Order: sequence, then structure tokens, then C-alpha cells
Amino acid sequence: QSLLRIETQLLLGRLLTRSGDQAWDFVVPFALLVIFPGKLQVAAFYYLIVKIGTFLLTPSSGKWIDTHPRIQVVKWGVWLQFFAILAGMVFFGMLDGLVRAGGRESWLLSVLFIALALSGVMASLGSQITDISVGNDLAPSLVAPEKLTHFNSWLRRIDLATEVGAPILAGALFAFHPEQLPLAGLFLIGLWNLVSFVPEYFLLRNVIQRSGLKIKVLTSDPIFWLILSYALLWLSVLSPHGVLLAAYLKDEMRLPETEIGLFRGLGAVFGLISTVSFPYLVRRLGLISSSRWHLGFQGVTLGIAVTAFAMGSTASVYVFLGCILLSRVGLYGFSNGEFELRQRLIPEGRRGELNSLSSLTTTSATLILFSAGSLLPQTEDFKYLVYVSLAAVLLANVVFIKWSSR
Ligand SMILES: [K+]
Ligand SMILES: [Zn+2]
Ligand SMILES: [Zn+2]
Repeated sequence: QSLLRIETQLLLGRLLTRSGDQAWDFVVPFALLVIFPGKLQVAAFYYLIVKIGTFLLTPSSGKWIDTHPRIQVVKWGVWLQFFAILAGMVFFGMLDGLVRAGGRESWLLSVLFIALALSGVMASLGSQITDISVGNDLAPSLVAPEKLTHFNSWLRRIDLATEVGAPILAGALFAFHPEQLPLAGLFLIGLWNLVSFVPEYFLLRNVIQRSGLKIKVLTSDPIFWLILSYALLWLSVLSPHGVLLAAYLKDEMRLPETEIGLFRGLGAVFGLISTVSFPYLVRRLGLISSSRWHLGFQGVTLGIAVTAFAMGSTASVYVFLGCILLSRVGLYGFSNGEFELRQRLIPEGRRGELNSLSSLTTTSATLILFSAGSLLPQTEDFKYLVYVSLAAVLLANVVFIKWSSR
């Protein structure tokens, strides 16, 4: 019944489920292009209706949680993801089974896909439900701020371990590919996700029962351009954490799933470089200049990436992907600058209004992005999203530089 015991358990429990989510969410675009090879539109349209279906059901779900005990909301959300991942695997096995019949001409296939995406909605919806029940003020209201700052120091390390490790572990397991079934690797990662959910439910439920009353029983116009220049970066496809690029690298580039996993894992590593560079430039150039020098550094590294992207050789793909990793240092740096600049220009009172406006602009860019992806002719035409991405980054510089004159 020691605090350190409770801490280590929750950490290990999070280690499994965070790796489970990261692995599963990384192999989804892969499984969508073995059922629909050459057709990236499916992957984009899948994520498009998942994003829309989640947004339209977010305020609808809030009314059925606002007056319910946290110990039940956890019971719902966690197991809601469990049955949504399971339903995802079922629809996946059927879609591959129907195409291999086959089988794509029937309207039966379209039904399975809509159902599949609907399942993807429930998984993300159940994820939100679990997050709200666990809340934001529940962690500080449970532990002293001195023992929490030590605890939060471990979370960053563990979340880093999953963001770097799980995509590599996923790409290896997904690369199973036996004679039958060819999606056995996907099913294992899906099972990985399920097994990692049952300690999550218990560890999050036991912490509620342990602390009954400690937590709650129930559950500027010129500042717009600063938001915009950050929201324009949500229009880009050039990211190791991006799903569209991962599908293009697996279908057209025909790169091994494991190296694509490594490529994603190395993305979080360059993110750490920003945690040293961005603070350095702040004390040396200024907060505003550091943001510009990071956003500018992002736009100049992505410029090289597109240049190498036009060559199309075994060496050019190495430079292309490499510059994308190098661009992360600038992105993560500018993204931090985005947050702190708002923390210095907006009081703690009306900070809630700002965060919501950003959640409207950035999400719009997300919808716009996958909408463009849903209008693609083929995976080969994904290149047109690459040039748009760089333009979105270069213009994001223009918008920020214009705003920086203040
Ligand atoms: K999990
Ligand atoms: Zn201490
Ligand atoms: Zn493969």
C-alpha cells in the first residue's frame, strides 16, 4: 500500500497501453493498403470520417457523462475501446477476406468499411471518455506537487520510450506475413492492444476506490494569426508521426514496415533536440526569435526534402526522410514557442477561450488535409500533397513573420 508501489504499477500499466495504442494506430494505414493497395484514398477517407464521426459524437457523449460517477465512466470508456479494437480486427479480417474472394465490386465491401470506420470512431470516442474520467485535476488532487513533479518526470521518459519503441516493435510484428492468414501480424498487435487494456481498467479503477473524496465524484483579433501560422502546419503530410506518409512509404516506396517504424521512432528523438535548442535560442535571441528561427529552420529543411523527393533514387529517399527528421527539431521548437507565447499574452482566466479557438483551426486543417487525401486519384499522386505541405509550412512562416512584427 506504498505510494512508490502505486506509482510503479501505474507507470508499468501505462507502458503497456501506451505502446499498445501507438503500435495499433501505426499499423492501421498499413492494413488499409494491403486490402486496398494503390488506393491511398481509402486510408485518408477512413481517417476523414473517423475525425468527423468523432467530432459529431463528442458533444453528444458529454451529455451522457456530465452527471455520472467517475468509477462508471472509466468502466465504460476503457471497455468501449476494447470492443472497438476487437470490432476493428473483425472488420479487418473480413475486408481482406472479401477482397481475396473477390469481391471488391459488391456493395458488401462498402458496408464493412463504413462499419470499420465507425468502429474506429468508437475507439477514439472511448479514448476521450477514458481521458475525461481520469480528468486533468485528478492527478494533482491525489498527490503532493513535489511527488508529482518527480512522477511527471517519469511519464515523459515512458511516453518517449513508447513513441520511439512501439512503432519499431509494431513494424516488425506486422511484418509477420505468413501464407495464411497474411494479416496475422496485425491481429497480434490488435491482441497486444487488448491485453494492454485490462490492466489499464483495474489500475485506473483502484486509484478511484483508494481516493474516494480526494477527487470529485462526478465529471484578441491580432492573436488569431499566431494561431493560424501554427494551424497551417497541420496541413502538412511531411511527418514521421503522420499516417498518410507512412502509407505512401509502404505502398509506392515499398519500404519495409520495420524501417518505416524506425523512421517514426527517430522522429521523437529529434523532438528532444528542440528541448535543448529552443531554450538555448530563447536566452540568446528571444522567445519570438527562437520561434521564428525554429519555424524557419523547419521550412528550410523541408525544402531540401522536396528537392531530394524530385530526384527519386536510392540515395534521394535517404536525404528526403532525413530532412523530415531534422525538420522536427524546428517544428517541436516552434510548437513550444506557440504555447508559451499565448501564456504570456493571455491571462489564466480567458485561456480556455484561446485553446478552443486553436482546436477549431487546427482541426479544420486536419479535416482539410484528409479531404484532399480523399480526393486523390492514386498513391502516386500523393506527391501533390508534398508540395502543398511545404507551401503550407513556408506560408506559415510568412503568417508568423508578419505577426512577429508586434
Ligand atoms: K492499449
Ligand atoms: Zn523530492
Ligand atoms: Zn509486408
